Amino acid sequence: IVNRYEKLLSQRPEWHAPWKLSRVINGHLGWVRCVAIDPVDNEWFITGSNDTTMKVWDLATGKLKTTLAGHVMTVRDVAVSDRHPYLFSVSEDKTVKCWDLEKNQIIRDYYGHLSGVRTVSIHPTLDLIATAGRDSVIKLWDMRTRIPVITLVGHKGPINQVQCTPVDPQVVSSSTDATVRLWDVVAGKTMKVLTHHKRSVRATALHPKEFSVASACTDDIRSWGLAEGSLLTNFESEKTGIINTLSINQDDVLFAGGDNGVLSFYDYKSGHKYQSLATREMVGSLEGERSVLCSTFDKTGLRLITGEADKSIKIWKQPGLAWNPN
RNA sequence: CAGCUUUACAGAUCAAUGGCGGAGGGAGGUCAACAUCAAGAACUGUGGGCGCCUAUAGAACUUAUAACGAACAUGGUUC
Repeated sequence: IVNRYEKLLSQRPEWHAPWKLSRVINGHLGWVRCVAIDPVDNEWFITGSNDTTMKVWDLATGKLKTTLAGHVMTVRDVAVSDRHPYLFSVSEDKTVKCWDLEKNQIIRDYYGHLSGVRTVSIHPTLDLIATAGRDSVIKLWDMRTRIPVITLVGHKGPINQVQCTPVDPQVVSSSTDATVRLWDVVAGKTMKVLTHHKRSVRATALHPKEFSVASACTDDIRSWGLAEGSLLTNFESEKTGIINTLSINQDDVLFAGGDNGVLSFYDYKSGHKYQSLATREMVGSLEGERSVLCSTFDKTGLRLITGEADKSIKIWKQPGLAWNPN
């Protein structure tokens, strides 16, 4: 309609600074298909991989702190907790393990997932984590009693990212069924099922200050306030690659990594793509490989960290692009 | 052999003041329920001074070749 387009044209987005590559830390001998940082501090960030390991990394130096070898198969995801000094990690060996960070050694392997487990999210407020695998089910664990407390049946296929919010919409799943769910853990049921994607929403992330949750199928990055479970915006992601990552920055600077490796940045809520970045790879590696598989920002937000399939981790420092809608 | 404090004693006037006072058990069970027993050598309250000082106090148990055991098993997890 003309009534909306005109309005869109009238409104302007804020000039977010562009992004330039800063650090590249070829250290893993495998994909680096998870990355995470400490809520409390931003000194280190760990990165689980197809190595089977996960390595810890000092941001400032870029130096490899230490390794951790508590899986058999490849690590798919990790989550350092704000409220406790535990690092949860999870691998396609079906193990959702829990590393003490006072001793850097596993403690509570949680057992229950029938098959390769894709993501963890620690609940920001509770002493409870949430994991989901190709199982097609998101189980919540009491961390003390290392048992699945509840489980969330709804989904009809493998479930990827499964973020935890502190409100009522306490889990924000995202499947290959292309539904992204909002659940009520307490009710033992769904509350609202965002079906707006076309394909496997293989990426989703909570906004820090804004109580919303960007989510990405093969192209269209939707983003939504999950209070009602209502759409907020659609991003200009029109011919970008298969969106692997979908991290959001503190300053409303949503990042999206592709299977292409084209690092695409967007103003959040606007839905305005305001940068593209061509990937890079090593002289030995192939041009098809290069692809940002996992990524996240620091708590401040000036450094984006992208794990790419070059067996690398690339950290990114910081005139905006013209609007032009449909 | 003097002095004062307590019991055992008559019969008292019984005020005065104390102390034993709502004055009423003891010994024990291979009997329970609860609490609590590894922490700044580490305890608990009380007010007052304003999470911390200063007086009150209380305190059973376990500990310095460090422990509830002058005793010694088995698991689970990683390496």
